[PDB]
Amino acid sequence: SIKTPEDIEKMRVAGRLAAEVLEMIEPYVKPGVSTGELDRICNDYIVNEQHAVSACLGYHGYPKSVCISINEVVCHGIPDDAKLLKDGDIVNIDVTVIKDGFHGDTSKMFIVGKPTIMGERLCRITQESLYLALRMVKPGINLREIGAAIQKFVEAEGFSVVREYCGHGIGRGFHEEPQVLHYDSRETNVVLKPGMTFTIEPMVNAGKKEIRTMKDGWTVKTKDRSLSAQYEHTIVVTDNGCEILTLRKDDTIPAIISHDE
Ligand SMILES: [Mn+2]
Ligand SMILES: [Mn+2]
Ligand code: NA
Repeated sequence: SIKTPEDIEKMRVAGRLAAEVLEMIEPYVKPGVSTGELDRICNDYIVNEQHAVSACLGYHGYPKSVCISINEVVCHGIPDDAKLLKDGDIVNIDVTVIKDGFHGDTSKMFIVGKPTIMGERLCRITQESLYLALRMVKPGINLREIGAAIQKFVEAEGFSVVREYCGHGIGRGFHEEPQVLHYDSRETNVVLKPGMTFTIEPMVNAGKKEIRTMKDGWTVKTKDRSLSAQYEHTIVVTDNGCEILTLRKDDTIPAIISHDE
């Protein structure tokens, strides 16, 4: 799927909105706030201000507008009014918006209250793994290299990479081809071409890689109950690199990454 100059522009709009939801919610992510209220804030904003729609809601029956995962929760945490954030917590807020027919998908970690050493480190190393992978993207390279480089980096830090979930192609469809694994796999055989749009979203655990799913059909936790973090960005392969469509002001990497010169 090679997006056209116009479709790419739409992806920029959808990606920007997704990223802006994360920038907007930051001030609300504090101790004592419930994940349920954070969700309502994000939804009212997406609908009433961005004039877009959450792609998560209803997707395979997902009940909320955004996914919020805390500490040992790996992904797909469901916003709840009874779940309050507290100091030391590391929280992922996963956002997916649909606008003008195109999707914008992204997520980041938030450290609540006073940070713990492992909390700050895990999140930091996880973002560094995403950035390292991003700096690699450019026409010609094979997706298998990006996944191999992520796993290599993360494991040398003494952490592990989650296997059950992966990045994905994205466009008029929420999840399109190809699959973007965050570890080395002999199945990956894709040569990036300019115009391609997909996501990179590594999930990293402080302990072992195994993840156990809960009895609600969604919530995934680490088997050993160790902390797990994830960061996600949607990108578009440019002629000499890539462009991050969901870049935020707090990101410390440039929107456009060039390689030719
Ligand atoms: Mn995604
Ligand atoms: Mn996502
Ligand atoms: Na987590």
